[PDB]
Amino acid sequence: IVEIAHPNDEYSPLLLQVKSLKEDLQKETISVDQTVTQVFRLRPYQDVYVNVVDPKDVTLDLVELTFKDQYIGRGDMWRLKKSLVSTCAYITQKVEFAGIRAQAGELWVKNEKVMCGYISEDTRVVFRSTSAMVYIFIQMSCEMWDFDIYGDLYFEKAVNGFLADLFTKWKEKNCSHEVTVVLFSRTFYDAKSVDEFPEINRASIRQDHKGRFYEDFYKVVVQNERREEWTSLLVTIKKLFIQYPVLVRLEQAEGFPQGDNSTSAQGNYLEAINLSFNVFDKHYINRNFDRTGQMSVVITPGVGVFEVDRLLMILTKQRMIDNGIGVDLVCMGEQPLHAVPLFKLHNRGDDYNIPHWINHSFYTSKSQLFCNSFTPRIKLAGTLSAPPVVPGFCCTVGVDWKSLTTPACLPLTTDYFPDRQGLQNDYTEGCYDLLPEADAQQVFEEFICQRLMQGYQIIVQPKTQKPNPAVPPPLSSSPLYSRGLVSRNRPEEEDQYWLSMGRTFHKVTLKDKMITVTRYLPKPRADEDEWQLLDGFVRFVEGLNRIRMDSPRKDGAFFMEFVRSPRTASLTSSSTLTEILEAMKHPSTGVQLLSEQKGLSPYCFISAEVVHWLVNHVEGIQTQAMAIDIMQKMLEEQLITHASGEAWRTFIYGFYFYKIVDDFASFQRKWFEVAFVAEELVHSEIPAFLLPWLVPEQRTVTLDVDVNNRTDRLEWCSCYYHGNFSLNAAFEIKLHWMAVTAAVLFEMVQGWHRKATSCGFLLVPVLEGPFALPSYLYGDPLRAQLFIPLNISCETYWDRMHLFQEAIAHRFGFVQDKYSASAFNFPAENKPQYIHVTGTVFLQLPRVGYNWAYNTMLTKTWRSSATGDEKFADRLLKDFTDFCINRDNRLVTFWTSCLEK
Amino acid sequence: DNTSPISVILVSSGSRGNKLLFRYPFQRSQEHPASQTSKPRSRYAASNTGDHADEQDGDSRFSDVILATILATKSEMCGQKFELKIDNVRFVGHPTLLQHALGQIKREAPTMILFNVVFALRANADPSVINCLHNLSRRIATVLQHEERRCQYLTREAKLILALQDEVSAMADGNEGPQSPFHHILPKCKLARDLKEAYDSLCTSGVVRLHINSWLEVSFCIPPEAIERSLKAIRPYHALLLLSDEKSLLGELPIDCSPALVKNLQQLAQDADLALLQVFQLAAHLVYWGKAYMLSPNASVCLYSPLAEQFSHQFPSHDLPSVLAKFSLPVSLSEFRNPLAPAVQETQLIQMVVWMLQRRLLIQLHTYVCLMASPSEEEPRPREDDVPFTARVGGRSLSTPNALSFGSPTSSDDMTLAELLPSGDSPLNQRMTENLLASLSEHERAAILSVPAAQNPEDLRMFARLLHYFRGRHHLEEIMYNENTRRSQLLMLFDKFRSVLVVTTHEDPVIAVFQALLP
Amino acid sequence: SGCRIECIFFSEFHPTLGPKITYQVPLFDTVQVYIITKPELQNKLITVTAMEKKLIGCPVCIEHKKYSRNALLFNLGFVCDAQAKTCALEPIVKKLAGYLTTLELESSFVSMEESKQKLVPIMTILLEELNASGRCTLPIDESNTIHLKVIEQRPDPPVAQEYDVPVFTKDKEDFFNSQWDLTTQQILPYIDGFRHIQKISAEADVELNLVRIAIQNLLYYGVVTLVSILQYSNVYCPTPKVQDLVDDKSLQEACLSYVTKQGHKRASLRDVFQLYCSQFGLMKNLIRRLQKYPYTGCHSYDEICCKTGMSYHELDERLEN
Repeated sequence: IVEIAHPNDEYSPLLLQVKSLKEDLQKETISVDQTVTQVFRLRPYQDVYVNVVDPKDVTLDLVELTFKDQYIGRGDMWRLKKSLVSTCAYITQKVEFAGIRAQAGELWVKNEKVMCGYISEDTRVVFRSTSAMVYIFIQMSCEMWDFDIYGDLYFEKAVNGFLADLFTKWKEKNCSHEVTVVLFSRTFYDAKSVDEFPEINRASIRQDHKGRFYEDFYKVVVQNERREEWTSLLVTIKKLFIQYPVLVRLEQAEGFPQGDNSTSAQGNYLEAINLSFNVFDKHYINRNFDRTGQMSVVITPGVGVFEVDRLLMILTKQRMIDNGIGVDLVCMGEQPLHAVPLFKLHNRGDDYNIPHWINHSFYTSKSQLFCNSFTPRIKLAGTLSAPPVVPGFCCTVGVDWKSLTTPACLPLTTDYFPDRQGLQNDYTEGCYDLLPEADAQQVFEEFICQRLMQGYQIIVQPKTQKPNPAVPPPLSSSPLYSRGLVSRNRPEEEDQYWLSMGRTFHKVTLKDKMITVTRYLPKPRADEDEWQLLDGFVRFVEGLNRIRMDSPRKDGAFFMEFVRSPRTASLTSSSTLTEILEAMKHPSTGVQLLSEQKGLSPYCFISAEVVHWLVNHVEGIQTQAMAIDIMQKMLEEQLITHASGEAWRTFIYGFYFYKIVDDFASFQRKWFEVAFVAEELVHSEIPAFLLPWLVPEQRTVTLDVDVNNRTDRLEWCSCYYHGNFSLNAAFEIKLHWMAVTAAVLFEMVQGWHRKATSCGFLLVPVLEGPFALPSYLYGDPLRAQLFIPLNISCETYWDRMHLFQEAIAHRFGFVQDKYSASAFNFPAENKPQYIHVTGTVFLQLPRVGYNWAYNTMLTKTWRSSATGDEKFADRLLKDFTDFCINRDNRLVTFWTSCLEK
Repeated sequence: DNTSPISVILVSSGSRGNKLLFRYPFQRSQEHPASQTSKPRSRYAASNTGDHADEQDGDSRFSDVILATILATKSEMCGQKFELKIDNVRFVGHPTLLQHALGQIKREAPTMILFNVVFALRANADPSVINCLHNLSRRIATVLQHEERRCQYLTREAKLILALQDEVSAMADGNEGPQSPFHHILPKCKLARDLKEAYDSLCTSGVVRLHINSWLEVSFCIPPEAIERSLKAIRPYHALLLLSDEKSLLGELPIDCSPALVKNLQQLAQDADLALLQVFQLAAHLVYWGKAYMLSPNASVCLYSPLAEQFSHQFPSHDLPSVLAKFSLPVSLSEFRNPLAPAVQETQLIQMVVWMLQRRLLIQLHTYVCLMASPSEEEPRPREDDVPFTARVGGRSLSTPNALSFGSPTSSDDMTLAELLPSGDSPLNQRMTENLLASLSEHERAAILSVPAAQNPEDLRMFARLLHYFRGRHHLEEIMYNENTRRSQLLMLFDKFRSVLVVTTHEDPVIAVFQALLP
Repeated sequence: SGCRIECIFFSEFHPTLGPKITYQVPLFDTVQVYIITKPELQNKLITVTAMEKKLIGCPVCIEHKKYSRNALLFNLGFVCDAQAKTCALEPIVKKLAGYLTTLELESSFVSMEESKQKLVPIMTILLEELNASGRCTLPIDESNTIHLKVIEQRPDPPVAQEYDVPVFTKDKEDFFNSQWDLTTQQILPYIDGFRHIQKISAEADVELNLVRIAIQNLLYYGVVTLVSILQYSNVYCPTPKVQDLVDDKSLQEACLSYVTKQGHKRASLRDVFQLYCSQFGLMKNLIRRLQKYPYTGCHSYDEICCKTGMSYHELDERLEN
């Protein structure tokens, strides 16, 4: 509680710390040893008789910090603040709470930036990531091909200058991001020709007679990948800019074309921000373990003027108030003399509109000559009406680099007033008394009952991305399409919304909604923790608060004996019907039976080990009948109605009890991930890059996920594990949660992988995008669906050709890269989908061939001599195209090695 | 800005063998700053036998510029050197040498050098400024046989650059006869903006170099009746002293020039005014008109043929001196040249005849300003009373905006507020009285020479501001300021508006003004 | 034309087989030129433009350096004649330096002589096409289409006041209506309306410093300022004429042939000159309107332009008053 500071005379810095209750000075210390190697060197002993004790009723109103290579939630930020209420703050401090980490920075007090200070309970906090997800779009208009001030082209100005500067600043500040780079434009008169029907929209003014047919072209470069040492993307973008206008012009409709519209003639800007929102809204479907922040940079060579319909503008407003992602910049220079982010209402004196939700910035190159004109020129051969565009003070706006190199997470605790009385109509409260019962999950009933997570009131998403036609210009996604009509229907009218909940012991919360601002009210576990967690998963979605030689862990034992089942793969007088004496005197020798003790399981012995023993001593396939003879008296499980247990390679996890538990519906924003288990062989993985060149379905386990002794909460995840046999097929675990801390589940999966590699076989998280378009519950607007035709060139034959498709599949198995039938878990399993071994490649098997796509969920770890190295995936692509199209003699030898038998 | 941030000298390969910087630290002829001190080779340096500088200020890169121009300066051939390097720097240096093997086409030791004195600016000079710096460095580097380390003449010109923005002129300005303007317009670029060599080569008509300078001398090593007829009215004998001081001796001029230099007080006041800020007037004719006693037929000829071809034969072909000969030939010469100056020069009784016949026949008059004589020269047409006077360019202090009674903005009779005979255009003594009333004696000429900064306000209006700011219609406003001179409320009603120079207005204050005027 | 070029050259401080080597496209810069400019072409100050004088004119030069193993340092040069303007070539040279620099940094281009030999018709095409139309759109590699354009660089503008009257010298219909800035589209229907606090609050509805800097950029391209047309004289009238009162004075002062006080004699002295060298328009109250309020073809261009093609009259009233 006592507070020390310690510079000397004449110094420039000031250093202050705290410890407990100096009043008589006799017992003290330097509190930190390595604050020497943090800040400033002198010898760290107890006594210099320099150090002044201070009252310090002087605060620090805004503090900041950054994260690196880590995922959290803002509820964890809330408990960071709650353990961070009354403590010190020096610059460049690494700090840890509850297993998770932080690195301090950017702490201001009212005019000045203060290096060392103290924070208690009334400051404010800003959390930023240098481990975020950035989507940068590049608009291309009729003015990218134009010269400008100082003598340059807008393309190399924009790309070369801005992207080179931003990538050098990223390399300096040493961040990490998941980038998408989308090049885009529009064309006009793409009217009518077959196979190119589904791609045409119609620009339409409601009185002045202009309606024409247009289309927007996309092309992605590098899709979703983190990698060090960027800026080769600049070279690829230069090459694509050279080959770009023929890639626009000599395609779909060779009538009269007109590509690359102006920004003020027409424009697909706000639609591209809308699809960035229609990617980020379904961020909860394949959650990352290391990435938090979200950032949408749109580069235009335009001016700041766009014209757009009012409907999707209002739609993007009501979607952008949810989460703040969008940032615009203009690589034109020449900031013009009006309110520069603006929109002409392309409606259905012209009607003017300004956005306030968008951070504009303007580029300028490195050359210094004075009278930079604010005008173009071209020679020809031959009932409010209160805003105009001018009267605002649009003087000088820079780049705002700090809002570009460190993306900030959402505001937590902001300012608005309550809804006291009067006109406010709808009210709902919920009181929740639980019971002494421990034979955890009961919080989910009030969780589903209170809001249903914006349940019947909705957030409005009428953007139906139904079609995507693509072209075989290069391997990534090149769709060129129409984005579907806005299925707009307007929600609630003339009504507010207010809720309240209560535990009549001590806890009340109040909840206003057109935006979700909360008013908490405070007065075997303690009820304030449950209250805080209830506030936490009210926050999770949208949360604005108001201000003034074994180891018997459950899954691991079954996992390690499941490892043991292929680790060894690659008596008295017999036939006597008694068999009782062996049935309890297995342990005479060193027979592995866990017959000592565990909770919920006093007498431990699993039947696969029994099959090991009496295939070492009795025969093999007569085993099940005598096992029924054993099972007619003794038991391991609860109640049978089955075979004699289950004989070989069959899967039972923990939680013996389920009979004599509540569920998660699919429309309340479930966090879920998918992991797969695959079999590897490394002695072919080295020639893969080396010189050789060419009974229900689910079962649900609510696991308490901790290796610690916390005594803080309860924290569980619902695994849905699918498997039955796994000879050499894949083995999947669905991971669902809407619950407590993320990074502990991450380190549990980290322990699962690190136990999977050595002593066993391999585990990889898989993106749950199956080969599926947008306008789905799953799906992405950036998945290429890479078709590969199976050329041939020679009853019930369709099953037969499906079989020989499987035969060439597992033969491509046999060469370097084996296969597994991913018989996924939501029912009826439409088409056969195959995961390849330990790599990033997926196939489905439906005119001519079959389709192919990637995994992006590898992320430079999950690594042995097997995985990673994207050029390996490119090698498998070229290898299957060479093995696929009847090349020189390879399918010839395939026909001979098939028809030999 | 016509400045010069850097003047500099350097060393790499001076043409000598001893007593200099080659082997010891830097040391040269009659100077020893040895053991690598703060390196005096650049401009900002207080100089004695011992000298110290500062090395701090160039707004940009510094020592790469220095240690690159050490060899970027030097060459083998001689002449000019202009070097526009990057975005905002131009180097201007035109050096030479003098090395000779005892042929002589003083000296103490063979202290010979490929010397590199050079001074610069940044990218936005003027062409005559460029050529003046050219001939300036040329007169700097003539021979310089004051063979020392003396850089104080370099600093003398450096302080001449930073202190002064318009360098050389005269207090003694002279005349204009009949030929001196186009006589001036023949060379127009010879040496150093110099009326001294101008008058000398005009008068004595022989190119002699009693070497004329700014302040410091450098080295390579008749009573006329036309002129005194043009200067019996104004100032002859200082010019005769100048004739003596450029035909006899040199090096003693400005200490001999400036010591030698109702009605009479206003006369010397207005002549000091014309010596500073006042302009002249003249007139001429034209014989040109073309459409579909001697009125019509010659004009018809002029419509079909230029006159000097046809009609110039008939005046000697029929032997006719008369009024019609005076119609022919001096009208022809004045149309050839077009001031009224030949019409007052070439006179026997032609003085009262040229304007008489000019208003008689229908050749068109025009009145205008003196023929091309810029204020980069001395004067036109020495002073007589037969001619009018105005002023055009000179900046001036304020009369109306800061609430004064004798209001004088800029309108017709521009400062709009034998008994004063000679000039029909009164704004001369309008401007002079509006400077100061003519009863003050020292303050009169002191204000004539202290309208630089003009009693310390400075200009913000030239009468368009009034109608610009408020609802002032022009004839309504002359209804005001032809009688605003008599009570403070009549000026105060439109000049009270500092209560809307608290501004907060952003459109116009006119509504509060016309409300708050009257009672 | 903006500027006149005649020769382009390449040079390099190459290792010991040849110390200072050159390629040339033609003037013929001989032994003397390269001796007299050879110290210029090696410096630690790099990526910087420098131009020097010489007998034939001015060479312009820029350098850069790479491949520190057996160090690489070379130089583009661009030589013209001096006694003209010759100051619109400099970012083009710096941009070509950037082109060659990025080409070497991502292709490893000039590590062999054959690339430098391929680089010679590039010089021929550029040396012709700069003089052709001052623009070059030439694909030299699969990753570089060089784009070049010459800017005339119209010189520095004056300061615009707000008591001023502007006149667009050219006509309005010579431009796309769709191609201006929007403030200029909000003012350009009203430009020939005379004074400025009238025009802003009468049709522009804009801010004062905004329209002042916008019209200053217009003066930087194509408009000329002058002073207002408040009727000073009245007795200028009684010589007969054809329609030379409202338009004539704006035109004549845009042709800059008066003093500012047009007074009550200047106009008639010029009027009789134009007359022989060839009811009411409400002659009182154009000035009560001076605040914000909530032949048969028009002849002010014909005879003055038919003069203005010549210069004797431009002498005769460019020494005007």
